Amino acid sequence: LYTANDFILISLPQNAQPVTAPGSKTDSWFNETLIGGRAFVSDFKIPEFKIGSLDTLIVESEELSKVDNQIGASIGKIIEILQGLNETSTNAYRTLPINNMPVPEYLENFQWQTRKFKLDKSIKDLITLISNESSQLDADVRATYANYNSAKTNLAAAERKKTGDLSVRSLHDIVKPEDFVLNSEHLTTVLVAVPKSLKSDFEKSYETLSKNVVPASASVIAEDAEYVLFNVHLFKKNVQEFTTAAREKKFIPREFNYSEELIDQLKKEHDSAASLEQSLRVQLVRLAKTAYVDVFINWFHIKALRVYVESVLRYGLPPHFNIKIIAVPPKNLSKCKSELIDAFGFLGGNAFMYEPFVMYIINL
Repeated sequence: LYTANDFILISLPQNAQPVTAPGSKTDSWFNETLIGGRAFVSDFKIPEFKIGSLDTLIVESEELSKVDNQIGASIGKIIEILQGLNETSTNAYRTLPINNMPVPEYLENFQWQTRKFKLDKSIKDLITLISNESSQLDADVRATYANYNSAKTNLAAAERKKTGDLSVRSLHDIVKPEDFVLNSEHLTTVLVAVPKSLKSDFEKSYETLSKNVVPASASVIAEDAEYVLFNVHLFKKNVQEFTTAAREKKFIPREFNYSEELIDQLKKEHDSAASLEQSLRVQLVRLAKTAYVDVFINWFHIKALRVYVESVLRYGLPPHFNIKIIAVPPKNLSKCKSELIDAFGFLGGNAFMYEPFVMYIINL
């Protein structure tokens, strides 16, 4: 079960009243009449931004639409990453707290960050500044995610080496130097994975699989559900014959040339891959969480700007607007929207039955 957590940002002229409820006060209508009083409606406070030029409003509206959509896409990705790491949930509660309060509490009290994004800057310059910072945070998250994924690649490769039965699995964490004839110019050791059913066949036959097998040298050094792994000591010059003969008997010789260096480096691969994945996972969780918060705050600063520009374009100046954020109950978004349109769609002109007034839907 997926439970929608949708919000509507709406702006109206200060003196606009719902056509469907003549003689109602607009503010009480929102609380008591809209969808039978079942929405949670809050004031949404927006600064009176510095319009650089009346002529650039339409271009700012277009840019704000683009940036609103871009940051929304970025936040969606960050959330996906956190979900992939079980740092947040899917069907419900798909956010993190903002400023140590739940998203809905943050949204019921939105305040423009006047010390961060100074209100003496034009709309044009605020867009640039907020858009650039948000883009950088997105690039930062993407870079660390790519690095983490690359670490996961090395970890998965190292882990894969220790999987499978004794016919395929790496033997480096199984064998000991005592299992081998080491540092001989003429003698060596072959490891053979033998299907458990053929264990006796091997024990009976190995001493004659080639010339110069050391008699009685075979021992069982490991076993699993399907296989026994034997060592066998024999002359280096006879290893090809032994290997070919063993394979013809359905035994599986396992190439293994024992050295401290080889074993050490194979151990160091797995250890180092695990430590690297661990470190990058922690780095990624921390960065994705801090980025989520800063990006979400920035997203709502962009929405504030967008709502202001649109309200100026659609309702004119001076900027006397009644602005609200609505928490819509699950399964009631389509109805809330239609009730709002019936009540206030006149603002768009009778010919326009795009929303007919300043209204944005945010899917959280």
